[PDB]
Amino acid sequence: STSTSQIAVEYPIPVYRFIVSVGDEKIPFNSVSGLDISYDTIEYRDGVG
Amino acid sequence: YTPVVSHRFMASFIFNRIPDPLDIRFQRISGLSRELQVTQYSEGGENARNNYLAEKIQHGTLTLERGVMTVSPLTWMFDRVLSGEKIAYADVVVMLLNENSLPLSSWTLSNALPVRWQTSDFDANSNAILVNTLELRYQDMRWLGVKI
Repeated sequence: STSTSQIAVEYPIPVYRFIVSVGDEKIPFNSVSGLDISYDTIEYRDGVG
Repeated sequence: YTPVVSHRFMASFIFNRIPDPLDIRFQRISGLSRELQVTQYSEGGENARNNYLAEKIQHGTLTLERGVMTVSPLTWMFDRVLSGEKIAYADVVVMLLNENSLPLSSWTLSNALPVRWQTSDFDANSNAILVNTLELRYQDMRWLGVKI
């Protein structure tokens, strides 16, 4: 019998309710996607291994 | 008739009329070219057709590379001549092979002087066989057999 205050701190959050703020405006969008943080990798191998 | 393929071959060496049957495994062999040098002589009022005069024949240079293996009588020959000990000649017999491992044609390369010897480079970043690009200059070539 979990309460509604344990759900708000343990249970994960769903995607279907979000607000977007473009600059100083609030525009209601339908689907925002494609934001990420990517890096490339540098390898260096030498001789003895 | 029908042509032949170029991935069956063996090359055996003759060190002072003593054959060398340990060293027949090679990656590639350069293919044997010879060329008749030609001096063009243009003359007189004949300015509508050329006139070519023959000269001496210029034989090619035989390169052949192999993976680096255990030391052999081939390798002791190149190391002896390229360390300044002894300038010696070695005869090379390069032959094509059939399906039944019979020779089609063979090229005998008399008095071939070992000129240069070059290994591939080490590199940690790529996976490949160390090869021995070793190149030797012959002074005559006598083709022998069928299917040249």
